[PDB]
Amino acid sequence: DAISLRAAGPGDLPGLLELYQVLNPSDPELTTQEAGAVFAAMLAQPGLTIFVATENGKPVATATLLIVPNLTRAARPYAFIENVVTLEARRGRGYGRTVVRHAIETAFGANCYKVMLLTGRHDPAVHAFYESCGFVQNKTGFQIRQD
Amino acid sequence: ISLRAAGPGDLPGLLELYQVLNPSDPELTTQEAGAVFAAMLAQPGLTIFVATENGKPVATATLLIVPNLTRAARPYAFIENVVTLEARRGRGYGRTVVRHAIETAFGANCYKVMLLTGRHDPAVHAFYESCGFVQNKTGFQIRQ
Repeated sequence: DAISLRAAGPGDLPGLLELYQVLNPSDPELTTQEAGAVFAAMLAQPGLTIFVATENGKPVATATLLIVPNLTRAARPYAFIENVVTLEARRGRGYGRTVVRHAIETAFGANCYKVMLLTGRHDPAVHAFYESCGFVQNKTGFQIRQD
Repeated sequence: ISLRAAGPGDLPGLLELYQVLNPSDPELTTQEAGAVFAAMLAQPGLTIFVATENGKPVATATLLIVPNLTRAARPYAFIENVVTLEARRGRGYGRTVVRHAIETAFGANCYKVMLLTGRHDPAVHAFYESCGFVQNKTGFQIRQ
């Protein structure tokens, strides 16, 4: 079909790399070959799913869901959502909302008690976008980085 | 005072710690509950760290190292479920376990280590700043 939503798989790597280049324009442009080993590890990782929205078969948005086993809250898992990206060039078409909301729904279907997300974006429009996906800005994020 | 990854025997001690963390949570055996603990021990990239005092787990933090394609395909990490037994707080156990988790992540070439905590909690935020964390990510959550 013309518009779809699915988990990523083998052949999706080139398209995903293009999205991640949009996400971080200063990142080096990894080739499909350079990225193959980590992509395979991701596909093999228990509880990790990369979701894509596609338009005419091209990935146009993505979000990664991480479901984590857990002993708190009646031993119910929790989840994070990471590396969400959409395109300039598809702004306001809803593909980001589709993929993030799908990831949330997938986590809740897996009995996660909460889904969390951290964003470093300065842009209030990004924050509003996450609220429109059902997130509430009621947690405080912390980060430490290294070179 | 020793830092190590959790193992099969640590379930009661971890359950006690998690009960301290969330006093409202329903109790768990052993099992239950042994099934999930088994899943966590089996989960790739996940480590439950404990600080032990003469054998007994007195503090814990969970490290999640996640494979990733951005930033030249460097991994990143989350830290979760950080707690120290009340009687042992202020002795540096919590700081030590958190710092150990950060160092483990950085040793695996993670470019960042992140965590989410409750809003407007001055003691907790000062604690994380004291471990080297910067409050420069905006946190979102949805619950069911």
